[PDB]
Amino acid sequence: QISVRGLAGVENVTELKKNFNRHLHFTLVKDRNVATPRDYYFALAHTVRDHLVGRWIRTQQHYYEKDPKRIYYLSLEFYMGRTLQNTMVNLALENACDEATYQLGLDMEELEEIEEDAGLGNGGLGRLAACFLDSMATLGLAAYGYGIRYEFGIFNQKICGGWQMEEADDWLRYGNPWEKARPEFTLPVHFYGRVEHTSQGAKWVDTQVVLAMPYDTPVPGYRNNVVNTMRLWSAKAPNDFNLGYIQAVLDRNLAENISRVLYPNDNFFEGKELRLKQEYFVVAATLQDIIRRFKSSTNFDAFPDKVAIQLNDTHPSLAIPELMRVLVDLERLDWDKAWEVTVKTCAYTNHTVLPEALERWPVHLLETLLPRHLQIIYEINQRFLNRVAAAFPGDVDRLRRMSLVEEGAVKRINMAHLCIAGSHAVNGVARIHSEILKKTIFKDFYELEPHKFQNKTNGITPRRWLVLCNPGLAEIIAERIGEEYISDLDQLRKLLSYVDDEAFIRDVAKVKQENKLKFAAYLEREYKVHINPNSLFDVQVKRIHEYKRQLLNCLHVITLYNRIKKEPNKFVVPRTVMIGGKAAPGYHMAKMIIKLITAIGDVVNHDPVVGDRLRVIFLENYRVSLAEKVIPAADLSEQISTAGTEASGTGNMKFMLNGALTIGTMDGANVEMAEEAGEENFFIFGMRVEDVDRLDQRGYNAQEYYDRIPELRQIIEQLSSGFFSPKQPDLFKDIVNMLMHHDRFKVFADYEEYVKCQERVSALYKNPREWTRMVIRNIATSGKFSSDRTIAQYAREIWGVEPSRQRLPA
Amino acid sequence: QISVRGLAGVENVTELKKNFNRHLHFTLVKDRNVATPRDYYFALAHTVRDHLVGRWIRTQQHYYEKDPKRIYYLSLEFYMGRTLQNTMVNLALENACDEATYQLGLDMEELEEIEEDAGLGNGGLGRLAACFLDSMATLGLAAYGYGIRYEFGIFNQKICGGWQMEEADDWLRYGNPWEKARPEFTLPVHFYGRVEHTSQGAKWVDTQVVLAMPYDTPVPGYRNNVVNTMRLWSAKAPNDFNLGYIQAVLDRNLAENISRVLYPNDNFFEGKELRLKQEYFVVAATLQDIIRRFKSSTNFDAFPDKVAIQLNDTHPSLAIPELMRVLVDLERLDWDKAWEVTVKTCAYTNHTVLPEALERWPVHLLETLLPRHLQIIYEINQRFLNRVAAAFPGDVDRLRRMSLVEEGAVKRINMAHLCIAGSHAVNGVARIHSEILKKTIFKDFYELEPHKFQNKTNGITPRRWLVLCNPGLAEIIAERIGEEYISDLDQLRKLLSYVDDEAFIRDVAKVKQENKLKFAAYLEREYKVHINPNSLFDVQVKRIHEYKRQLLNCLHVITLYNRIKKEPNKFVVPRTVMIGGKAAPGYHMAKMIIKLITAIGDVVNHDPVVGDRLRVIFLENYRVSLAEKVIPAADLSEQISTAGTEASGTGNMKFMLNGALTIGTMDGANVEMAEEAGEENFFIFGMRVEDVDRLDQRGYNAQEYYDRIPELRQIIEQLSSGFFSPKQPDLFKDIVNMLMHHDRFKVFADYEEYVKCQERVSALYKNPREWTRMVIRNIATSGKFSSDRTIAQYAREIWGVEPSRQRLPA
Ligand SMILES: Cc1cn([C@@H]2O[C@H](CO)[C@@H](O)[C@H](O)[C@H]2O)c(=O)[nH]c1=O
Ligand SMILES: Cc1cn([C@@H]2O[C@H](CO)[C@@H](O)[C@H](O)[C@H]2O)c(=O)[nH]c1=O
Ligand SMILES: Cc1cn([C@@H]2O[C@H](CO)[C@@H](O)[C@H](O)[C@H]2O)c(=O)[nH]c1=O
Ligand SMILES: Cc1cn([C@@H]2O[C@H](CO)[C@@H](O)[C@H](O)[C@H]2O)c(=O)[nH]c1=O
Ligand SMILES: *Cc1c(COP(=O)(O)O)cnc(C)c1O
Ligand SMILES: *Cc1c(COP(=O)(O)O)cnc(C)c1O
Repeated sequence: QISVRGLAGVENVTELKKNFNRHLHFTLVKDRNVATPRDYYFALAHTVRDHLVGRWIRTQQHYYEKDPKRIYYLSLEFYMGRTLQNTMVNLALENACDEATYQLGLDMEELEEIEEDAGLGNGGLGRLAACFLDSMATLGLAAYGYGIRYEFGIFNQKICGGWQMEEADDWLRYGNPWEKARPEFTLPVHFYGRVEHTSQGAKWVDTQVVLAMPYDTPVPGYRNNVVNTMRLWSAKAPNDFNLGYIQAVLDRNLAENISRVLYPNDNFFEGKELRLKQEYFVVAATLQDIIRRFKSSTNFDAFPDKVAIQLNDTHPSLAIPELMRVLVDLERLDWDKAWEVTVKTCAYTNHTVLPEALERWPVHLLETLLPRHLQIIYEINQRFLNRVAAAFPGDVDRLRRMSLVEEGAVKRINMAHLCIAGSHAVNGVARIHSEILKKTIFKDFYELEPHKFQNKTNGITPRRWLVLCNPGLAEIIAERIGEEYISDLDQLRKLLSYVDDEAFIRDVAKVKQENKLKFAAYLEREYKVHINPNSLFDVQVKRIHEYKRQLLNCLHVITLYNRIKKEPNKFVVPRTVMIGGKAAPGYHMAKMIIKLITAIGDVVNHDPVVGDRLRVIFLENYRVSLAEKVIPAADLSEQISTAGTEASGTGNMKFMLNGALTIGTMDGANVEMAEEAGEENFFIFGMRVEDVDRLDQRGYNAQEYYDRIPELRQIIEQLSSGFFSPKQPDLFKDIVNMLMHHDRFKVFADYEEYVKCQERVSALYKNPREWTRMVIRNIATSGKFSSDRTIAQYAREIWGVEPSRQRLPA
Repeated sequence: QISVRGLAGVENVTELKKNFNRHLHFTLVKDRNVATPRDYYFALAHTVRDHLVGRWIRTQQHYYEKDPKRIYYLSLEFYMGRTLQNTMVNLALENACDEATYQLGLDMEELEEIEEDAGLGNGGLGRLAACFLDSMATLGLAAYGYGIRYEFGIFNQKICGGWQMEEADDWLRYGNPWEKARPEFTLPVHFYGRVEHTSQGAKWVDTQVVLAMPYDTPVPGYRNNVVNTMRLWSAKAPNDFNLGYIQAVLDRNLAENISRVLYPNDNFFEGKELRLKQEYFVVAATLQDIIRRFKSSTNFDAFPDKVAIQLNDTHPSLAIPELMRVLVDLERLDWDKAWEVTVKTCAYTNHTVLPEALERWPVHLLETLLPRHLQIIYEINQRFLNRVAAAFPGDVDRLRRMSLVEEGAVKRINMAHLCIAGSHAVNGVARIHSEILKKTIFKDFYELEPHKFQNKTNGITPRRWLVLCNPGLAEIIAERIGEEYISDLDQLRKLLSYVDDEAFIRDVAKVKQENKLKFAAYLEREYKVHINPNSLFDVQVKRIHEYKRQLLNCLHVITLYNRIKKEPNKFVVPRTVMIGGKAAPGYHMAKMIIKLITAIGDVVNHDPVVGDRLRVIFLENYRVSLAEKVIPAADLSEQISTAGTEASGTGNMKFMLNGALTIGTMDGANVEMAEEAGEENFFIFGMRVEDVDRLDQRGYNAQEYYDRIPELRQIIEQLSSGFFSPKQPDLFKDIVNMLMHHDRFKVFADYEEYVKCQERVSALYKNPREWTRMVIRNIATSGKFSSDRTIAQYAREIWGVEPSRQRLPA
């Protein structure tokens, strides 16, 4: 059909068809008379999977032969989404499979919709790991992703009566064709017990054992025949576990609960024991696997030359003391030598400055669950503080500020401090974020070891986020500059010479319209809701959180509604406001925000006077697969976090690459995006980080804005009086109270400039040609945000390895 | 290699090899450089499995087309054992696979030892179901086995310090290549709730729902291209289950625990709630599946003409009231019509007369868990008793004796009475057992409905129990009479004309010697224990239970030991006494018996004076795979249960078919075996059922035997004084006390005749030629004990269907 989707050769199509029929028969044990669409999806999945195996086996054999330095990316989250289309894209099998299935009388798109998302993540942090795996494979790095195979991923979100309802994500119900269980590589992990100090060294004894069984999933690079591995551990009880008889067998669940479910929190630390067990479980199994592979290549001096461990936030921070435990207690290295190896091996990536999101574990928890690790952490702290004391003699407050151990009600271990002390590199995820780290929360550390601090601006993979989800745009682009940009996104800059090209301007606008039509149809198909495809698609999709300020968006929507009701026969650019995202189960304010959004829609969407000029829709169950549908259809991307709170953001990059203009604050990567495209091509508004600090020093008083802005006052009175909740007048009292008395994110402070900026957006939308030319300027300068660029920087500046675009013999 | 193992054609061997390499690559994702023996086993299993699929699909399509009457065998146990070799045997692929693997540089026998036993049963009852499935497929019956897919089967038995230790049987750890999950056919099962009586009919509401997911396993008939299905249900929690959030997800285990583990009791009823849930779970899911298939063929009058439900004991007895519930409550049939259909559809098989083994559920349990079923059971009882009252006016005691409801401390439901009332056929499993049923426990029922009572003597499949485990014997037999006997065991009678054939006598004896050498080697391989292959192999393998009297065997062993110590230089036929079997975890006396056996061995096996003249070995972890090894190597089969307690026995039949002579009581099938071979060719001893009754009427006093038998007295004094337990003098006080004061099984009463009979056995063993001729007379008359004969009788006399030996086009 389209160029970028590969060739549909005569031989290959014939081959695909026979293997499809083979799997349907032998693998699924069905015939065309009883097979259902799901049966067909699996037949196709196994057929495509077969094409991965050969490359997968030789890639791993290749690394064994050449023995390059290995990169281990440790993360408690891998937000993978669907795998079928992505695999076809990277193997250049899309058109061939589309043709083969077509000839078999099947619609491949219909089959792709049957696959369950691998929702092993919460949002940005988990998606970043997924994009990174893709880029590492595309750049020929010998990388391995290590995590946990959660039986239940992020919950499926249902909206009932305008409220969020959660239901288990039983994603493995029908089986996972992509994974390969490797029970032969099962490893033991220890918990509890006590420490015994003998003649030579300490010993961790009387521990409870839980087995870690690995499941391997292939990670194909883009058309380079490289297939890396993502290894996820599953918890298994030993067979002598607890060994009345029946009860002993049933109690095995206690041990296996470790890999049962993903904690649904985003940017919020919950110090639960089960979460701590998950963190140590992944770290303990992974390190044994790493050391085993290292020895199968005694000389731990070369360990840092053959191994790089990247910590995705502090979740896997226990890798530092676990590595020390193994080297000191088991391998018998002297402390100093062990510490040198550990620091040169580990690197830490920070993703937030919000205090409530930082991991600070109570000492009594570590004391009971991991007694040996607590001792090692105290020793690390002692030696670290001696260094601080020697560098800043007499600065006693610095000593208490930098300590890994926090004193107070209950003593806690600051995992971020542990990571900085035990890593040779610490990085932020966007320039402004990395600078804030050095000026605020990690200032003392930066002054002690300035060389450790770096920046690695985030990125997204252009395979899934352009070619896969927006083939139409990928096609018209390839028509002008070729296909090389797919693995070298900087080439998009060549599109600048087409900004005045009437043919291109028309094609870009046509693709957007088609995407919007397709999405508008989807909304009626699976959700039954009518929308006007000619309206401006205003969307904000991301997890629900006060710092992301979905509430500011709500204030604007209500403002637009009140303005229409005031002057009904006045023309206004039609808009479809879409907001989607999940709220953590115990995050009350976040759940109230969801209810507010649906409540607004209930009023706005049924007001005769408004007509099709304004619609407010809440996108249910936002996840990777849904993102791939709504992002290509967006006109306006809402990135309005309070300046200084969104470390980077990545959804913002996905919208920019897909033809949507951005309205946002100078926060996270928004700053670099505007810098790349030019501020004139971005809709920037609101307080800058410096402005927020000035307001805090002075004291934020929301009452002042309420008193000076009539339109704002009206909205607050509508909320308090029950205008949006007739049957429950005080339903939103908590929201009004927070906004008026304890809003940490200054929603009112950016209200005026936001509304004004939104007016400028509507003004531009009225001029199709100029709107599209600005879009072209954005797409053309989005190259810097490819995760390929990000990974190349990690490789050269942190891991010490050179990326490669060389194909492997298939 | 050998004839009965099929042809090793040039084309097929080449084909097998390429498919083996294909699976190793694509399925297991490995190469010859990293593949382990387990990897090779799986490659072979998938290769053989492929040969089953084609036949499996067409067999099921065949039944759909011809729509014959369907046979549903409901059982909570299916003791399948290994599947690889059995599949090769039934498909005539053994020699081809042996050659193909040989050419690949692999030893197939070594690979077969890697497969885990599917130990979804406890013993005889579970093994009978497995043999039956095999015979039903071989006889072309449209049969389906329905049970539960236990995550953990019968526990693995370890012997530590002479004591039984139990460990979880994690048989699915490495995956099960034979099964095929069918999540698309998942069905809901209800529990708890309450009954609501509305205008039209009652309704079961407010129930808790548990999903039943089916897993299908193919059951190949012997070389007839028929492949039936064994469908096992697995418990799954609904996704809205219990829907803090984390806890709700973890609590899903509560619902899924239903299919977690097999209750390890044998001939003993344990009224636990979880067991009741398992029983209803299998019945509820199965009946919905049956009705669904029936409708896809409104006219329930023809239901009995298209469906037959066989209840393996009372475990699935809830099928009777569940069928009534569906027909009355859901289909809206009038009670009388529904009852007619139910009775004509159901048939019940009883397997014991021991009071402690009969299921008698407390009403309060049924009341809480299955309120609607309790009501239906009371109604059934009411109408049944009205019939009894009309047939035997004024006989009030008969009414209370026959009631389904037992009064007393706590009211209970007698499930056996429920089964008789709701079934058109009730059968025992051996002639003597079926007669005892009519004269004792079911006497009142027999007098009311004599036509319902039948006998169906048990049998074993000659495929697994001869061809598979003893190819050597199968071969020399085929050499003389051909291969037809494998599916027509009665033909073995032709071997009688060879009883005086010197060549045959020599071959039979040679095969036994080779089997014994192979087993003697195995004992040193996996268990490190030296034994003399020239000694008489005396073995008793079966679950440990007081009624089976392993204790009587122990008394004989000690007697032999004391006699040797008394006259050391006197010649005695060398013996290796082997006893094996598992004890239920909470069966104290059974665990003490195991300890006694190892204790005896500890003394006997290390006494210099005894030498290699006597050895006592306890066969650890007796299971199907071990039975296939030890039975072909046995010389003497111990079947010594107290007359009237072993309903039938099946191990006895396995020994007879494999060339071992039998020493036993006139109990169960032993009676018919001796009748077939001739009492002169059997070693019968002890009390007959009539003798046991006389002793009970008079009162059994063990003291009398102790006072009159010096050798017996000596043994009891050795046990009481600590001769077999130096460090723990009173260790066996419980055993001595039971034997002397409350032995329900009269061990002492059969001691004298047993020892005398054993002397006659030793006398015959000294004459190799005559021992072997008697063996030939046994093998030649074992034809009646083929489960093919048993199933043909069930088909014609109970299910109303004709068996067929017609091949299906492959
Ligand atoms: C799961 C979760 C909870 N919370 C809040 O944490 C506060 C301090 O523990 C509580 O008082 C409040 O009720 C919670 O909704 C958040 O802010 N974000 C979150 O993701
Ligand atoms: C601590 C934390 C950060 N992040 C996000 O990680 C993304 C990838 O680095 C950033 O772009 C985004 O700004 C962050 O808020 C999450 O999603 N969950 C989290 O718990
Ligand atoms: C599991 C089990 C228990 N028991 C006995 O049941 C008796 C009555 O409940 C108990 O007093 C005794 O301690 C048990 O060992 C048996 O006989 N057979 C068995 O299979
Ligand atoms: C009640 C019951 C019977 N049986 C056996 O079933 C076999 C097959 O019918 C018989 O040969 C044998 O005599 C019985 O004791 C068991 O194994 N477990 C049991 O719980
Ligand atoms: C890209 C992505 C995110 C991150 O979006 P932000 O707006 O940066 O928070 C979260 N969820 C999904 C499903 C995503 O695809
Ligand atoms: C045949 C068999 C049984 C039944 O043996 P009996 O002596 O009749 O009780 C029990 N266990 C296994 C493993 C068997 O193969």
